[PDB]
Amino acid sequence: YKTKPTHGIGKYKHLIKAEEPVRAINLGTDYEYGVLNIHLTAYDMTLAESYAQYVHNLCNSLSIKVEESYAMPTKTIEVLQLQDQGSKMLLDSVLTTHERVVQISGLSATFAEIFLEIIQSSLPEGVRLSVKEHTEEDFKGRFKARPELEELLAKLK
Amino acid sequence: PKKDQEAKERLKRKIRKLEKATQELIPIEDFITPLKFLDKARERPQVELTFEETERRALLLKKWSLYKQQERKMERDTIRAMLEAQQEALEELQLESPKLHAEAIKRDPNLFPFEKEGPHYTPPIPNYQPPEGRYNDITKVYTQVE
Amino acid sequence: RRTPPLGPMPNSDIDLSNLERLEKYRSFD
Amino acid sequence: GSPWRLLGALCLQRPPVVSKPLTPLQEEMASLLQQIEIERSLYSDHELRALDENQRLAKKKADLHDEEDEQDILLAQDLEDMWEQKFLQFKLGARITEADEKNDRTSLNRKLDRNLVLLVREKFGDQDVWILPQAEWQPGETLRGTAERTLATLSENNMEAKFLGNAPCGHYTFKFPQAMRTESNLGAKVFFFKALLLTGDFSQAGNKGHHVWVTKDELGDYLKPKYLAQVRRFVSDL
Amino acid sequence: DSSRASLTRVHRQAYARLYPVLLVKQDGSTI
RNA sequence: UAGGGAAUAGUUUAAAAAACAUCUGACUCACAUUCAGAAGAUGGAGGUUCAAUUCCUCCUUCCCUAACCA
Repeated sequence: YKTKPTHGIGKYKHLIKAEEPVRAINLGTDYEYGVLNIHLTAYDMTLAESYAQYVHNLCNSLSIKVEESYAMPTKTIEVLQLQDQGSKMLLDSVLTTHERVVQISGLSATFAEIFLEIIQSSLPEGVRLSVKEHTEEDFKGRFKARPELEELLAKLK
Repeated sequence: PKKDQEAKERLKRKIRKLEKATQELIPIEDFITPLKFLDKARERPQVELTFEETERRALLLKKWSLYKQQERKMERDTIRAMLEAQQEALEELQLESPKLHAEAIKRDPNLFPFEKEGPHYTPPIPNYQPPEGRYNDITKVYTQVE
Repeated sequence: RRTPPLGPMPNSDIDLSNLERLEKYRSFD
Repeated sequence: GSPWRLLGALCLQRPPVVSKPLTPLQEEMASLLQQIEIERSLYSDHELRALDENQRLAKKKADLHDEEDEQDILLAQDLEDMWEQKFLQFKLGARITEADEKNDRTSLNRKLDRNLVLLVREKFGDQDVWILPQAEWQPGETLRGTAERTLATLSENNMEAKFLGNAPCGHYTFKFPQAMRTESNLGAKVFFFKALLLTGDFSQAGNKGHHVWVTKDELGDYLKPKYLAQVRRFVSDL
Repeated sequence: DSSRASLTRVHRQAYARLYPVLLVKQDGSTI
């Protein structure tokens, strides 16, 4: 009851984060990096995932906020090979590139050195660590191509 | 114009409608299961493990847990030492010269993008001639309608 | 009208400035 | 100026070129993981083909004739033989190199599966002391430049190293001997900075008595115990 | 260490057997 | 002032078609007619619905009626 010293003892909504409904991306300050995209490309999916999983728990262990962990579409490259003493290039290998992303944010500037060292140290054989800064270009690259918008865009050109 | 300019303004309407439309996410072929795998003919016969096999696999996984504990132990000690080194160096630097400390704690704009390749199984051959060939990308192109 | 609490109120020692940083009871138990 | 002499050291490392061999415990687990994968996997294309062809042979032996006139000339079993022949003729690289047999400690081709640090032989007061390459800080310059300055003051080399950030991974302070210690030079304050040797190497003029690349396992015999102690906190063999 | 997160299995329900092979790159290095 | 109804290709009517206009061609010495092709719209914005030509609500717009008794 409001007039009582115990008023508000049942308050709880201030302890929760405000989740009241697209979303603006928050860039980092001058002493912390913004959203960072830890890409993990590889020819063996199991190795791409096993290391993406490893770095999620690693980030989780270091109290580094992991905004999102997602997979990028698979790229299928057909290795063609010139036949011996001939001309017709005959396919032999069909390789596939599996990329996995672990999106973090709030990495301290001074601590980024220690973190970057640990992750590169543990990199498996066959996997490429590409750590870049998150940008709208990367986010848009995960969405299907829209041919209609391109056709209408040509009219404006 | 009543028709030429009509279309010119209809473009803005199309842009607004399409821009406000939802964007579909490209599927990840890794997660989707092809229908050919559903065929039961592919299913291989299952062989029951012997008692000794099940006993040694259970004994191995036990060791694997204590092993992976040792790994994580050394990994935590390394990060600790590194953190302690920086913290002790930062303090004396600030007292010695606050002007350098201010710059030292700043972020490095050139640190990223940071790309690093993983080790290979065998090192490169100094003089190896790779065979001639071509790379043909066949990545399925997915198109969003509506 | 308000009466001040007679002692520490529940949940007062929780720093809500760094809400997103604080650990959570991810579990019921 | 300040009484202390600012110094910028470089903690250059070459990340391992090959993966480390699996230990006996890891070897058994890898064998089991492959074994489990087979048991939980569906018949592959090649495996399925092989089975089918073996059946056609029985329809071409016990049966009067096989109506399938599509008999694969190359069987799957036979096709595996061609693949196996290609591997035997091919020769891999040498994980264990010649520096191992000859114990060369001035090359970047030693301990391919380990991490190596750059040690340089300096002459300090008519005395040979092994330290991490360093340069003296200059007024009107950030401590990062001092680290980069060391690279430009090294013996003929095309070494290109990627620095990690801009923070001193460590420090080491020592007092000059009482003979030469003075009010203007109380001591020194070194600040180590890590970088990843990417491409390049020193020339062939003089590298024997100029520098060595150790793996942190022999770093003791060279570095001053005191120095060495303050040097093994940031350099991690892992 | 390049073995920390290297020992894996295929984590699926239905998948075709996969054989270990060495991919010889254009530089002679293998994985 | 207050209520109701109505915004569909450039046009006019349908429930996204049709006839015109336009564009391309054929026929003609040429044009028109004619013939054969082609493109061409749901007023804007805001929704829901398994799906919006009959549905919103608003804006913008045009119309229709009413505005009386002392």
